[PDB]
Amino acid sequence: TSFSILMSPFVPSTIFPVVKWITYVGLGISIGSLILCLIIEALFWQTSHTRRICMVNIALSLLIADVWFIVGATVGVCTAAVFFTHFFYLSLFFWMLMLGILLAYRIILVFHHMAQHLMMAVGFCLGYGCPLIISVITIAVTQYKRKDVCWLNWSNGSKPLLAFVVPALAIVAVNFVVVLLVLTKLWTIIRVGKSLLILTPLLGLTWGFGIGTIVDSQNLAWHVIFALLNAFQGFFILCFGILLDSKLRQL
Amino acid sequence: QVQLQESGLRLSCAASGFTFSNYKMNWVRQAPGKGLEWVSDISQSGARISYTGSVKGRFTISRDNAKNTLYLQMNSLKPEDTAVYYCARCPAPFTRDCFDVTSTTYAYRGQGTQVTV
Amino acid sequence: KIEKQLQKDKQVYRATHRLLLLGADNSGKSTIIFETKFQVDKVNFHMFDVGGQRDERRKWIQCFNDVTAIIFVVDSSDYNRLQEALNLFKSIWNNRWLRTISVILFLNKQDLLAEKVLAYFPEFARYTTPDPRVTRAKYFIRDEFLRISTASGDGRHYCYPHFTCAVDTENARRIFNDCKDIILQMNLREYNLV
Amino acid sequence: RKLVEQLKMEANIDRIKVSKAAADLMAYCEAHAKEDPL
Amino acid sequence: GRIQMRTRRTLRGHLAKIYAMHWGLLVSASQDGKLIIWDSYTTNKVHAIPLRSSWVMTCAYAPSGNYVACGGLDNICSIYNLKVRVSRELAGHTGYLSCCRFLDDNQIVTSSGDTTCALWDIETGQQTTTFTGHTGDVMSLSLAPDTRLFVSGACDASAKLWDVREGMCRQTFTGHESDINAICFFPNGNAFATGSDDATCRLFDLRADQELMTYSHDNIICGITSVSFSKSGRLLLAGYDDFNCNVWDALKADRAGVLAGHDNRVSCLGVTDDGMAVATGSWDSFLKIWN
Ligand SMILES: CCCCCCCCCCCCCC(=O)OC[C@@H](O)COP(=O)(O)OCC[N+](C)(C)C
Repeated sequence: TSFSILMSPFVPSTIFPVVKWITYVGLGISIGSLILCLIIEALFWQTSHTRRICMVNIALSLLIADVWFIVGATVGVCTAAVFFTHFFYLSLFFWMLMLGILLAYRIILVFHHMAQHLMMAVGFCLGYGCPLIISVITIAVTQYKRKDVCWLNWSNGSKPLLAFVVPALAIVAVNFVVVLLVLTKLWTIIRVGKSLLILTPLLGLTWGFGIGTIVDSQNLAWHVIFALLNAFQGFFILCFGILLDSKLRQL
Repeated sequence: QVQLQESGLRLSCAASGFTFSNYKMNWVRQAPGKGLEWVSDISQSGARISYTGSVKGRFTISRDNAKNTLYLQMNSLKPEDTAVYYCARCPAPFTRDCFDVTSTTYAYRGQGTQVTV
Repeated sequence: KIEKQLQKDKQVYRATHRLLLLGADNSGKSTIIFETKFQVDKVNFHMFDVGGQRDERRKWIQCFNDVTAIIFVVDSSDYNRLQEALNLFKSIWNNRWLRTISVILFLNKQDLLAEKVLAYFPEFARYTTPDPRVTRAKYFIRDEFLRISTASGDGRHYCYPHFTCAVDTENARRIFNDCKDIILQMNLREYNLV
Repeated sequence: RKLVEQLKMEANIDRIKVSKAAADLMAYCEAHAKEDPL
Repeated sequence: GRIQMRTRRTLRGHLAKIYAMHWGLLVSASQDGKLIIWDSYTTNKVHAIPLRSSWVMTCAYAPSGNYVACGGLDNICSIYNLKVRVSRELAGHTGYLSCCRFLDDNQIVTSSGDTTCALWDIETGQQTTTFTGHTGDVMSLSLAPDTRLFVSGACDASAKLWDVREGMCRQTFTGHESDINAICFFPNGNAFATGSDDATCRLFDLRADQELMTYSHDNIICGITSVSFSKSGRLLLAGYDDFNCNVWDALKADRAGVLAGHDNRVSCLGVTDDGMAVATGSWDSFLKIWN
């Protein structure tokens, strides 16, 4: 029940318990942390509105994603669980891309204010509809899951995991680019650290480590650090966004 | 009835009708034949003190809140210091800014001391 | 369908980034209530030069807090007025309403200052520069303003100093760049990155 | 001289004691209290 | 006892901060320029009048209800007809207008920063009288219930009680310590309370000419921006700074509640003529109606 399956089929069983337990504890505490995040962000409430809706949407997507991954991994219901997990992870990734591109456009193209309704319409579309299109087209093409794992495979499902990897890697790459640009426009030795610290979990650059999981899958260090970071992403969000926010910490 | 008296070298200022401690106080001189000039300031606690550059370290300002009085101690007066000295009040309590201390028709200052050496 | 018109009104309002102008009477306000809308780089600024009102400014300055930035033009040759100008800047920096908005400072009449210095403040004796005399005086005045600028409230807002002669015509680009920087800083502030 | 005339004209005004003022204010408030939605 | 008024309605159509308002419908003046005539019960924007001058400072609703006046730092009191182009532009002042009120459908009184209060006329735009004396500039006035007198509050620690017909002052009250920026008559017409920058609403009495009560509490140290009595006058709704409003017991000088829910400074705190509910402006571009 490892987490490194999300970017490779290899997942060698040299060390089962450490990677299987770090994944489970990270997922459990990350669903709990994200529940807390929705609770605190509820009733707290343009740039602020757009950022807030992006935050609640990405938090909801992560919450549902790890919940469905748990129920899929613990257990043809899981065939549908694979579809739900795929769709919700892609929705979360596209919300991540939307936040990154909005930040880039807001830092580069000041004096160009777009209409609010068009803004939320484009965001909801690119965050939800395209993942739905990817899910329906891939499930139609291949019908899928693994022989003994309820997740899309490689041999009979090379196109499924390619369709999960390529948008993930592209989104992480563009998020890295806009983060580099933001640091350039913000660089002052502690402020840069603060910005990277608050941005990396929300923009999810940690998923880029999955590169190694599909290149150097033989090594287990990359698997364990991947599982740790992308299972504790929820805790990171709840901690790194809120305590760093002195305003909200006081409030 | 906010009314500030005046006397007086050691210039003295007596204020009545309001709580002396809350409001920051200023000394501002109207030289003969030109616009007003600000001479120095003193806050509620007396910790923050500042003077114009010309009189830097020559004068000395001090307020006695218990007696509700303000004092300016002019030492080694030069003939360029001849003016009419006014004892102006900051227009609001518990604020670090006095916007109109040097206004031509200010309301919270009243005095006359034609100091001439 | 009043909301339909109000949507276009919102677009027009957010399109125009407002300003304000403030300075002494002798300072070169004109060379840089009067409204002068002007466009640069396809963005329209609508500044204001208030001249009809009396000298008491504790009453109507408070209603210039939504301004994107206050332009503060200061005479830099009339030494007698300079201290008074500094006090005005203090009252703009410490106000409970103008704390959020930044200030773009212009030190007018640099050519006049050069002519005067080539031909009040005792701290000038123990001062060093950060032809030599004129630049020393200019940067001394700039540092005199920047000291009070950075004394308090640095995080919420920051001051942008500039030296402008009475003949230059690059003021529009300077204020455009400063407004761009200010808006960038607000956008970063809303993101908690800073 | 204008201020002197102002104080001179304002001083010569007939006034009722503060107790009567408070009493009639209380009476007016009590009479009209029935029609106060707040 | 303790008053527990809650938001009956919220009007949120303005583009930017609002500076004033007045009851009849409900007019409201913004900084963006719009002078919106809101509906109180249905919240529909009955009118959206653009203004030539963006900088507004006040707004009025004549008792006949056919006209609406507004003016600001432009020094011009623009009077608009609602039966919607500008009807006239009264222009004789040398300072920003702070408050204007309608005696009738034929004339209006203005309170500028020129340390004078003018008594305009709508027919020809000529100052019938020019009340003057206050050394500082006026910030707020309030007509008497009979309309034969009106009081004004200066930026000095003073207030005055001018008579419209005579054209001369009648009394002066200088019990304050700082600027006055709000006044409203007692509904009977023999007393009035004046908020001030020193954070102390004080109630002067015309017959006695003295401060009967002072609504001072040591805890609060933030200035007042508006005052208003209720129908019976027992309550005194004072709109403080620090993003809150406090209701005082007018006679007992004792606290009786709080109105809160604003994300920025309050700038006008009127009440209905019939007293069925109260309104409140805000610098957050959010009119509210409590009851
Ligand atoms: C809170 C949810 C709404 C936020 C809205 C953010 C988007 C604002 C509008 C930008 C529209 C850009 C086109 C688009 O929808 O995204 C397409 C992206 O995959 C890539 O488009 P690009 O050509 O890189 O667009 C960005 C161009 N920049 C970087 C010059 C702004």
